[PDB]
Amino acid sequence: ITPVNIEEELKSSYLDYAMSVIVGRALPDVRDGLKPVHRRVLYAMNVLGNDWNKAYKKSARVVGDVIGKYHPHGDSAVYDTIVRMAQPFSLRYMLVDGQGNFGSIDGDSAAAMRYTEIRLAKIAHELMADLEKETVDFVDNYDGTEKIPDVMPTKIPNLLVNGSSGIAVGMATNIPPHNLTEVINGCLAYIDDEDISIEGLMEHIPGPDFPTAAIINGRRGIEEAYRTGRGKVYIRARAEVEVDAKTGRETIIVHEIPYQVNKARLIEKIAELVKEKRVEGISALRDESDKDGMRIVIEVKRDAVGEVVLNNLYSQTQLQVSFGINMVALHHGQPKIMNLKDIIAAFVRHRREVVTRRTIFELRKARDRAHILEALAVALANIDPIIELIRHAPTPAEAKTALVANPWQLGNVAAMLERAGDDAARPEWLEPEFGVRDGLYYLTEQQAQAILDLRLQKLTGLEHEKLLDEYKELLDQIAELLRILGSADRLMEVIREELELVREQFGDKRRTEITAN
Amino acid sequence: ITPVNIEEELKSSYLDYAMSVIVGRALPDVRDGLKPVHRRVLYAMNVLGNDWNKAYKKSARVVGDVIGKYHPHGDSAVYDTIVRMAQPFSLRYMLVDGQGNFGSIDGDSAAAMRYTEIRLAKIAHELMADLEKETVDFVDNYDGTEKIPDVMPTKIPNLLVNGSSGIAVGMATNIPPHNLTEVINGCLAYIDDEDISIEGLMEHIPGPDFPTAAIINGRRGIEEAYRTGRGKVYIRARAEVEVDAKTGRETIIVHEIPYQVNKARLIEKIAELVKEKRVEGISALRDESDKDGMRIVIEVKRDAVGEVVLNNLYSQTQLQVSFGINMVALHHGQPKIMNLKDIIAAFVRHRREVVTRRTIFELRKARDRAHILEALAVALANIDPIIELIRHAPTPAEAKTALVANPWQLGNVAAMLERAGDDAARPEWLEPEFGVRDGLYYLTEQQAQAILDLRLQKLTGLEHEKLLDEYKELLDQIAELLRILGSADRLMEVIREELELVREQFGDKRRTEITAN
Amino acid sequence: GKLADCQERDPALSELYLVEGDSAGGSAKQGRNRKNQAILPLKGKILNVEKARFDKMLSSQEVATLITALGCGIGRDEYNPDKLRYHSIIIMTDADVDGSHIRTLLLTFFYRQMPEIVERGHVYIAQPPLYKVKKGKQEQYIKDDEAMDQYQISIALDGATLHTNASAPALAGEALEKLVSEYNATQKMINRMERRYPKAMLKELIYQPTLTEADLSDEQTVTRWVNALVSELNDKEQHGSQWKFDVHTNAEQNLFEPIVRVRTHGVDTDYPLDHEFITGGEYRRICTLGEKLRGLLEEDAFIERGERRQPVASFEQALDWLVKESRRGLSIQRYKGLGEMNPEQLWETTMDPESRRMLRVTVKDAIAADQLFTTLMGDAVEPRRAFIEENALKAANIDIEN
Amino acid sequence: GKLADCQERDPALSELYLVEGDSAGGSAKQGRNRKNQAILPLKGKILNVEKARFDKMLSSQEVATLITALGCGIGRDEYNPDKLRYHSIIIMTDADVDGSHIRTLLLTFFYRQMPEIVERGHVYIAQPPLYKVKKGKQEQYIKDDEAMDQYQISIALDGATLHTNASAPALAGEALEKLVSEYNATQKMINRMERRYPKAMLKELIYQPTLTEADLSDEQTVTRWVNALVSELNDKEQHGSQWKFDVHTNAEQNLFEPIVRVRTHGVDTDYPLDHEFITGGEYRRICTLGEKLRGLLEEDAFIERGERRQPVASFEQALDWLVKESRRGLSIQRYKGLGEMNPEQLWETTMDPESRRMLRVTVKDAIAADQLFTTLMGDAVEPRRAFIEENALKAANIDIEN
DNA sequence: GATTTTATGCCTGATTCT
DNA sequence: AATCACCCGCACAGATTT
DNA sequence: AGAATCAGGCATAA
DNA sequence: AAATCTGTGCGGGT
Ligand SMILES: CC(C)Oc1c(NC(=O)c2ccc(NC(=O)[C@H](Cc3c[nH]nn3)NC(=O)c3ccc(NC(=O)c4ccc(C#N)cc4)cn3)cn2)ccc(C(=O)Nc2ccc(C(=O)O)cc2)c1O
Ligand SMILES: [Mg+2]
Ligand SMILES: [Mg+2]
Repeated sequence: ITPVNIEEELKSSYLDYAMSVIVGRALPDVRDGLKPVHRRVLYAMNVLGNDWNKAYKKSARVVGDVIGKYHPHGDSAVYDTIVRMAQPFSLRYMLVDGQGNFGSIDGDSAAAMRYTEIRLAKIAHELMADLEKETVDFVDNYDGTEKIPDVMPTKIPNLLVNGSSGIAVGMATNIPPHNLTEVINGCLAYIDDEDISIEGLMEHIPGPDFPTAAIINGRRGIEEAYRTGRGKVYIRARAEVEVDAKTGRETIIVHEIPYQVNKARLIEKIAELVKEKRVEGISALRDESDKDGMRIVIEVKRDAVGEVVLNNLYSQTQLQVSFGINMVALHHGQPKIMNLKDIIAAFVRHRREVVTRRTIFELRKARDRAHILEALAVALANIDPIIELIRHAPTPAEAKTALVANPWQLGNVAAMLERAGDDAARPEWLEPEFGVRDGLYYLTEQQAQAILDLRLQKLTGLEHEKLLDEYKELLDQIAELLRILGSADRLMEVIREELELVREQFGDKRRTEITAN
Repeated sequence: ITPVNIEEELKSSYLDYAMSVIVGRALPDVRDGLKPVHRRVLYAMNVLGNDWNKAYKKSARVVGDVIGKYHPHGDSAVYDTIVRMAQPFSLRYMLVDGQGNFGSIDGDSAAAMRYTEIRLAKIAHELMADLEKETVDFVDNYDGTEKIPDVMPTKIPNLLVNGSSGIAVGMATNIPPHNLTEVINGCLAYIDDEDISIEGLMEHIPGPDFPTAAIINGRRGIEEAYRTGRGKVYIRARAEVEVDAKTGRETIIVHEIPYQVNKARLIEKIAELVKEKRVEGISALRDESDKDGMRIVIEVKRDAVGEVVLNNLYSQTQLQVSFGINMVALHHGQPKIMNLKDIIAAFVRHRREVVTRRTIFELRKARDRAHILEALAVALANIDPIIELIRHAPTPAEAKTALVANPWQLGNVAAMLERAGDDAARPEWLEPEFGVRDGLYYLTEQQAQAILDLRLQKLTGLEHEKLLDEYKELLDQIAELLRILGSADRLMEVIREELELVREQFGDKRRTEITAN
Repeated sequence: GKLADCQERDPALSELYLVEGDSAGGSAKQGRNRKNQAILPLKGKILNVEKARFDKMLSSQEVATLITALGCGIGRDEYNPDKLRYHSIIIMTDADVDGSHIRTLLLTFFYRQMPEIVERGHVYIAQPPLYKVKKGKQEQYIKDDEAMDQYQISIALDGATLHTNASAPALAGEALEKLVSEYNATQKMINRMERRYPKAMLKELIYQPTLTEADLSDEQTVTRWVNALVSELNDKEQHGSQWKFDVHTNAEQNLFEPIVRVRTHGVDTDYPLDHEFITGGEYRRICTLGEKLRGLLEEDAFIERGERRQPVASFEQALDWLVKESRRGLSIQRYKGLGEMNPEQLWETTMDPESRRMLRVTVKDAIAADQLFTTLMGDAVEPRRAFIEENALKAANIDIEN
Repeated sequence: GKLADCQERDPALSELYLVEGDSAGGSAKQGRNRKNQAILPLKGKILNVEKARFDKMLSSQEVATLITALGCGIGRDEYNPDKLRYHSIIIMTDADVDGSHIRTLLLTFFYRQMPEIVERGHVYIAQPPLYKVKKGKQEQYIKDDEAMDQYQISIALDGATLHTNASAPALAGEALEKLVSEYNATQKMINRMERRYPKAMLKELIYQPTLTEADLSDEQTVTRWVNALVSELNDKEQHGSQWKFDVHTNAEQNLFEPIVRVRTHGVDTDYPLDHEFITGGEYRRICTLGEKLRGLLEEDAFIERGERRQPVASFEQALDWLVKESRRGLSIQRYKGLGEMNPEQLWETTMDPESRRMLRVTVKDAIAADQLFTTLMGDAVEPRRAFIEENALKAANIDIEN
């Protein structure tokens, strides 16, 4: 037993909880716009080899793997997170391809884990591109047994296109979806000029674009949101009044509803309103949506005008909603309020870093392969002494030592060995003792071991020439990689080409319409 | 709206259900005494490589794999089946080594799939011995995508050793456990003489042997059950009366209980019986069973007699139970009532078939390997002409055709072939055109391809001698395999040696004691 | 409690469904015409009223809920079929053995407790699909295994597949289709006689010439016939078994039989092609197919699949190649149960009035049905065992094979 | 109501436990001392009485059950702390952030509704362990990460570890242990300030000598130090880094502006060093440690490890090898929560009266506690945001350098 | 992570009819 | 086989008191 | 007084 | 008749 003040305990405990929640659950990372749970689920699915053109897997398998290996929390949260990513009416671009009963726009329900199946989507492989080439940092899991990426090497601007929504202790975040083609055009515009103003950026990005294709009634909140990071917009449904003459009948047909609105609750609320005499002029209400489109039919009395009741419905029920844009994201492990230009700059810097690291890795691999091929080509030109030495030796170790002991004359292949750019095709870790010396070649241990593993099939002409062709190709590849690493302008051209390819592959049309008041 | 008679629908549906339950759910197979669920669970565990000397695995993983791949049924049944096999007080010889909470004799229940762990036992690997040598037939699973064994190549008499219990439509089966050494001695006695009567077999197999080590009362029921296949036996608990002089008051101590009896229910039933004055002379009841062993203490009244009160407990309480032996099993895909001799004969026939198939597979593999070794030795004998011809080869196909269309000199290796003559090692499918004809070897297509895949590392002396050693030992192996199939007595000698080895490895002592009335 | 009622009040346009499993019921509740359709999920197996007593039947919850939902009474002097809600009733159980068992239990309950309901024809049985096939654009549902086989056969011979014998003939459809159907029928006939004779013996007889027992008599040509058969069997043997022949002249027509030693290490005494086998119609149709299945293929031949070509030397090889090539861009899904289907699929397969398919239950005879119900569902083990044994594999040996 | 009361009725020797979750509650019920201990599991997070109205408090099931179990009244004119039950109360929540949040909620409830109970000292907080260590025979439990680090450091230098530098010196215990502890303290000091500078620069400055500001001059003295540092940094790289430098003068002192670049075309453009950095005490202690940490190893050097001799340089690798040797026969387990612990472990770790460890809650000041509770648990977001931001990592960036 | 009551056959003990 | 009953921040009707 | 009837337990499946 | 008060839902966690 030892006394302790209540104030210190309360302060320390609550500060620990708040700091854990702020940077552990709620806010997303600016570079890729994914919470830790999304990243862990995607990595777990990637490791199992659950690609987009293979058979499905049960949700229980993925959930159990994630819980056991990476994510030490309950299963209901993980399963709900998985279910949310597979709904066409929640994300602009779905990241999981599901099969089963994943729910509908009415907010009905979702089947349990043992009655559904999932796999990765085609676009989801773009986020995890070049993951194996040492392009991102890995960190330990909760028990120092596994490794998880610190951030995905994303190629899609996920944060803007898919949006986000989260609640933390003392702050929150809410960002709506956008259109991919517009964002890519904005990024290309920014790359050409870093001093672009917000007005210039808004020419390529008029505004949000929800999955449900509602109507945005206003244009003043979008500018404020993109200029300061906080704003407010209004989303209105799509409806019209059609008259069939005869007895002057009027009927209201509703096609498209706002974002994040349940149809069943809307219908029940309208029924309750007309029942309690709070809205006059409505006769009957019906739903007729089946597999082809959304249609809600409202009949009005013969002694009323459709426009007044329609405006009353807009003002009273949930057909018109308000959406408060509030952008908060993690920059370097701290929350921060951002605007469009900061997000674009962060994405561009992330891409530059990823491309540079990938280039370095590829250069290293190419140099190692060329180093091995040089030894094989040099060995192939001295067949008779090599076979005599191997036959005379009693043991492979003695043959290896005998091969390493003496230098070997280059022969007729000296034309191409000296044609390289001095030390361009030479590994950095190799000592100056070995390599192409003055008129003779010196072998290492690994080169001798590689020579001992050569097959008799390589003595043919075609196999002999293929090695020389591969070496010649590798020289050009190394030269190209060095040129890419040299200047700072080739990197921008590569980034532009990648962005253009992504835009061509995954582009689509706009849905939401924007009009003035 | 086609019509259908009620009688036809009822008949077809009920007959289909009855046949499926009879031949797929309840009765075991006579050859290995495993229901389909047990076989599928063991096969699924074997495929994952969950051996008996490796790390444990979660129960949920194995259960999910079994459900998804082979067994199209629920999770609770499979998990209960796995749990029952890991309990030391349910099976005589456990088939699954478990870690966690798998219940207790008192009446507790095991934990969920999420917390327990399991792996294969040492004895279980004997049931699946020589599974990969084409010893048993395979059949398709429900969706025609996987293969499952039709019956395991068991090496243990599992049916008699572990017993069985099952309820089918129109019939049921119930067989108690036995001791391994006694059953193996009976099998050897049957092998020595095939006309042994039931009385001769009962010399080596006195009777059942339960895991709980109770007492068996009577001897007529066991003999009747073995002779005909139906019988009844009495299982009595082990208890004693002890007195320490001094006060002159004795107490009843119970150490053991019958098979399939709960301790808590027995104690509560005794308490209820003594509450209602239905048993006289009992003062106090206590249970001191913990860790060290089982002990139930009953302190009698001062004027009571230990024998009189003790005899009433057997008559009223559940310290004595009746077990009904009824042997039913599948012989050739139909139910039948068996006795001891039929089971032993079926096991012996199964062993003979398995050994024959294994020998055939081994002989084929040995001949196929020797065929390639001959070509490699011949090629190494004449290495210099071979490389000289290969060097002028435009492509590998031309080299292969040149090698095929030319005889080669045997050289100094021909003497070895004098030991390999008599067409003993030639493959059956090989034609008489190839091979040695007049002291000049003729190569085939596959032999030439194997020659082209020769590494320089094998040009050393040690590698050259290793091939000759391999060929020399393969000749002796082929000779032994031929001699095994050339006679019938050698098969029985091999079977006897295997049974003796199994008895030595997995022998144990007897538990239950048999006494007359 | 666990009953989604409909809005229609007139008891002549409503319907009731008895879905198996809670997940299937929950899925079906979403995908239904809410105006005049009701749902009533069943958690699992229900009480058997044939063996149970009246008090226990009233004590249970599932049967009590069903009785309350139907609206009629129970027992004599209270039962009144006129006061019936949900004039149309559909079962719609799973497509496995447990589904059939639950269907039999429900039929027993309805027949024993409410005979008039079954007699008037207010009971229906649904037929949900089993397979789903997609080929990029076409998508369809297939029931059971027979229709899947027919669909596979039709897809195999869907365009192209112009078989070439020597240079470039063209069977072109109907002839090839008839040949394939005959071959499949003969293989199906052969598959149902594996117990009596080996598969290889039946397989080899089709290619060899007809025995011609009419002109055989005692010319001793049967010896060469059986010798050639044994040599052909042993030529491509790959299981270690050996074959021999035995002949004799017990009658005017010489008799012969093969002896086979197989992997089991036991030797069968004979598999005689006796008088019955040669006179049987099975061998006659085998020879009829073999007459068209002789060495028709010449030295050069191939199968002309669409924008593809491959040389072949056997009919089975051509069939296998065509089947494998037809399964390139074909995707297949198999439903393990009703819980694997989303509400739209259930609606368009079983609950849509304009595209669903059902069976109506009717009674032909009363005494026979009563006897069958008493025999099967009664609490007498021995009559049920005898009935099951009578219709066992002993009665399955149908000699028609057609 | 999930309350397993004890046998003792005297309200001066009873105890009550408020366990988190259901599995932990079951384990505690299994492993408790039934004589004078009671259990009361909590399913999840409970009502926040600071924000909730008085009427809603009595409606909630969890707080109502807690109030009924305690036995005292609630609200003015009915609260009566004299008629108390369970004079000792223990919280015993999980060892993660959710456990701390639940602890704060329970403390808020107890302080707001029953101040006298907290004042008299009837509220205790348990402290279950986190790590378990086994070494064959010597096994134990370890609480918190700092204790684990201390245990690992002690085991690393548990006997032996005689560092032979040149011919035969011997630190012999205390010297080596003190040096290692001071090095670890300096490493922690570097880690807390790791954000503002690269790791390589701070790790290399310790090996360099003092800045020597006395002989500093605009030319021929300022450049040599920075050039030597850059040369020492450049030849030890594995990520393609590059270090460049420049210096300037402002009529007061000669300031350095070193620059570094790695895997980026951008450049920070400044890592300035001036009089402020050298005047700081962090550099003073770094130089103090580096005076001892020099190239003392000669051509021959080794450590006299038990049945091991590893003659190498770069003493960091020697420390890593020593840590590897220590962990050769060591096993460590990390409990995920109270559910993992079996009943015996729970009994002997926190519930044993003669081996448990707990904390007693007391109040120092009243107004400060009330203001803190209102600021944190109140329904005003701006003061809470300001308080969280004020005590963020900026407050943790303490420039005491000691 | 904790949440119902049925089918199928053979044996027992306890209670209920004649 | 999905449901229990709360914590965190933000915006907006319908309902009480000034 | 002795047949007849009614519960509960056991192991794989909804 | 202007100003407080009182609920509901969005998405990751016991
Ligand atoms: C079975 C499945 C779930 O998962 C697996 C598992 N499982 C695990 O590996 C596992 C999962 C969780 C734990 N957890 C813990 O040990 C800790 C201990 C503890 C104690 N205290 N704190 N923590 N518990 C928790 O973290 C925790 C979290 C949340 C909790 N409560 C709530 O949220 C909650 C509370 C209150 C209310 C209210 N009002 C509501 C909610 C409580 N506890 C350990 N192991 C394993 C394998 C599989 C698998 O591979 N299956 C599979 C493969 C292939 C196939 C095929 O062929 O199709 C099919 C299937 C699987 O699916
Ligand atoms: Mg099923
Ligand atoms: Mg926890």
